[PDB]
Amino acid sequence: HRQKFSKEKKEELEKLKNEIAEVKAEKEKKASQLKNELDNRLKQLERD
Amino acid sequence: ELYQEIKKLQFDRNQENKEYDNEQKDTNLKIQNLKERLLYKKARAQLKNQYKE
Repeated sequence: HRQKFSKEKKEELEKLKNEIAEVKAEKEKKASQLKNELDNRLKQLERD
Repeated sequence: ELYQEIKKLQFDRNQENKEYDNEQKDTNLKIQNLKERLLYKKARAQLKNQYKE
C-alpha cells in the first residue's frame, strides 16, 4: 500500500507541477501575442 | 521467543502504519496546495491577459 500510494501520489505531484508550469508559460506567451499584435496594429495604423 | 517476536512485530506494524499515514497526509496536503496554486496562477494569468488586451 505504501509503495503504490506513494508512486501514484508522486505522479500526481509532477502532474500538478507541470500544470502550474504550463499555466505560467501560457500566461506569458499570451501576453506575448497580445503585445505583438498591439504593436502590429500600431504599424498598420501608422502606415495607413 | 514467540512473545518477543510478536511484541516487536506488532510495534513495527504500528510504527510502519504511522509512517504510511504520515506520507498519506503530507502528500495529500502537497497535492491540494499544488492544485490551489495552479488555480491561482490560472486566475492571475487570465486577469493579466484581459488587462493587457
